Amino acid sequence: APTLQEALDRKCAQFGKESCNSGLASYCGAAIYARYDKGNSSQQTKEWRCYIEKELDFSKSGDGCVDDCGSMTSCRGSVSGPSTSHLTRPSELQAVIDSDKSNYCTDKSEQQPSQATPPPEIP
Repeated sequence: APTLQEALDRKCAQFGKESCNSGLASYCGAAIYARYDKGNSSQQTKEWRCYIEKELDFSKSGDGCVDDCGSMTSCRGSVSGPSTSHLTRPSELQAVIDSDKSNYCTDKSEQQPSQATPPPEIP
């Protein structure tokens, strides 16, 4: 993974497609992503879970990702309705965040790099 959030997607590939390996048709050949968002209806409140693209909504801005450092950054892909094809491993996602932060972490170059990078403060 090039960035910390993708190491999450990678963590996600290890749980998600693990379920796929167990027979879960959903993750089977699916694109699974790490999204700190809501799960199933009864499984609300955002926690790091593994959501296959099936379950995310890219019409939702994913203010539940993590940037290169473990801070929740904004990137399109978030649970619109109750997510079914998902794995709540918030301990494990935030773990590779914590861990792979050694593989990617900036001193907060302002999360969500949409180019330009204008200083959000006037001295």
